[PDB]
This record gives sequence, structure tokens and C-alpha cells, in this order.
Amino acid sequence: ENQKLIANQFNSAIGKIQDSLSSTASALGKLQDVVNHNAQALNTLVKQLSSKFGAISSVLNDIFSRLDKVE
Amino acid sequence: ENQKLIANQFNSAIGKIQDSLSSTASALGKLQDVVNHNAQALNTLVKQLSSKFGAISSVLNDIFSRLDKVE
Amino acid sequence: ENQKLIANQFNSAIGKIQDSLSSTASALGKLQDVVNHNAQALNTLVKQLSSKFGAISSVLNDIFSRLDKVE
Amino acid sequence: HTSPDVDLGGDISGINASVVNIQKEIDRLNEVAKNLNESLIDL
Amino acid sequence: HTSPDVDLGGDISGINASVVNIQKEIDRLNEVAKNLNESLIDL
Amino acid sequence: HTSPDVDLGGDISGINASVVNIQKEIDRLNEVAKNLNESLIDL
Repeated sequence: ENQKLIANQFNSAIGKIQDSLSSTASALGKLQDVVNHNAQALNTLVKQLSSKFGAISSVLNDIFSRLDKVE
Repeated sequence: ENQKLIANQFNSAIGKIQDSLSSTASALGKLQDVVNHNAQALNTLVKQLSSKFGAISSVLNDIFSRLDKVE
Repeated sequence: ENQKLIANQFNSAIGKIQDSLSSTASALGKLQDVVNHNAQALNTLVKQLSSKFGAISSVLNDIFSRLDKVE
Repeated sequence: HTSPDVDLGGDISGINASVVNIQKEIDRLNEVAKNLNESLIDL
Repeated sequence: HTSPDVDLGGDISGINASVVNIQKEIDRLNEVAKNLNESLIDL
Repeated sequence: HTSPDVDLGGDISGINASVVNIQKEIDRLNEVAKNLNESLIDL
């Protein structure tokens, strides 16, 4: 009878730990997807910012060139 | 006696696994708070960058307009 | 004999839960390293962006000053 | 002719950052950490 | 009159990114993964 | 003399964001959640 109690409560504990491991797996999966998304987004921001700032550089350069042409 | 050993060590194991699940819960909670903070921050950066760059656009536009007025 | 079965399967379950806790520890460690890297990167981006935009501010200011000098 | 509008470059509005919602899983972990007391053996 | 100072827009200094410190929890998980060997049954 | 090239400031290309790959650990967690059924006691 005590063996039946140990077996039943061990089966219950293993079921609950299975649920906990499935929950931890799902949570780490969502965290992975989100952190990777944000990383790709920050990398895209870095690259396209580099592009836009280079464009701004060229624009200001032509600005200063026109100014020198005037003066 | 062997049943008492099994019961005691199973109780110890379940206590340690309770501590581990509480630690995993706290860790995932902190990771969630931090990743969400960083996501909101990156979104704020994106929006306010869009604003500042639009402003720069208007400014350079007026610049070029004044230049054309001169030349 | 049933006690030997309970003991063997409990040892197997504790071994598998040890593997699962080691995997969760490694996963949270990698997530921590990556989220902290991305946070430092976003902070660096914020600071150096502030710098570049201040520079752009000064440049446009001198631009407008030269313009006023012309006109 | 006058100068055209300056196209400063890419449209940074396309960038966006998702938001992770794992409160279900964290709450489940805490619920299990509390329910494992219903599985302790008491001979 | 001369042109005023250009206000390029928002003050991006307000943006900031936190840093997660879960080394306590990771160390606790490894400590438990090592201490579960003190709970293996040996009849 | 003409004006020099404007150095807009820092070289933002040095910034970069890593990518976390914990699919090994997530797959191991699911494999263990499936293998714990081989450890349930059936007297």
C-alpha cells in the first residue's frame, strides 16, 4: 500500500515536471524567436542607418560645395 | 526502512526541483521584463529617429531652396 | 523487487531532470549573454547616434550661418 | 531647374521589434512549483 | 533677422536599454543539477 | 580654400547584435519531456 502511494505520487510529480519542462521549452522558444527578431531588427537599423547617414553626408557635402561656389 | 529512504530522498528531490522551478520562473520573468523593455526602447528609437530624420529632410529641403534662391 | 523498480526509475527520472536543468541553465546563460550584448549594442547606438546628430546639428547651423552671411 | 526633393535614403519605418509574452509559461511554472507540495510523500 | 537654431527633433537621450542579471538563477540551477546527486536512491 | 569633407561623427558600423541559438537546449527539453514517460512507475 505504501508502495502504491509512492508510485502514485511519483507519477503525479513526473507528470507535473513534464508540464513544467514543456512550459520552459515553450518559453525559451518564444524568447529565442523574439530576441532573434529584435537582433535582426537592430542589425537592419544599423545598416540602413549607415546608408541614410552616408546619404546625409553626400548631401551636406554638395551643400558645402554649392556654398563655396557662391562664395 | 527502504521505503522511508525512498520517501525521504524523493521529498528532497521534489524540494530541490521546486527550488529549480522557482529559479527558472524568476529568470524567465526577468528576461521577459528586460526583453520587453529593450523592445519598447528600440521601437521608441525607431519612431523618434523617423521624426528626427523627417525634420532633417525638411531642413535640407529649405537649405536647397534658399540655395536655389541665391543661384 | 518493486522497491528496486521504484528506485531504478526514480534514479532514471532524476538523471533526466538533471540533464533538463543543465540544459535550462545553458539556455538561460546564452540568452543572458545575447540579451546583454544587444542591450550594450543598443546603448552604444543611442550614444553614438546622439553624437552624430549633434554633429549634424552643428553642421546645419554653420550652413544656415553661411547662408545668412550670403543673404 | 530647381533642385528636387532629397531622398535621404531607406524608409526606417519598416523596422519593428516584437514583444515576447511568456507570462502563461511563467505562471504555469509557479503554479507547478506550488502544486508539487501536493506530491510530497508522507508515509 | 538671422535664422534661429535648428531643433532637429526629439531628444534621443531618453532612450535606454536595461541589462538582465539572472546569474543568481543560473547558478542556482547548476547548483541544483549538481545537488540532485545527493538525492539518488541507493538501496 | 574650399571646405573639407564633413566628418559626421562616429562610425556606427562597429555596432552589431548577436543572435542566440538555443535550439539544442529547447530540443533537449522537449526530448526529456517526452522521455520522462519511460520513467513512470507501473507496479
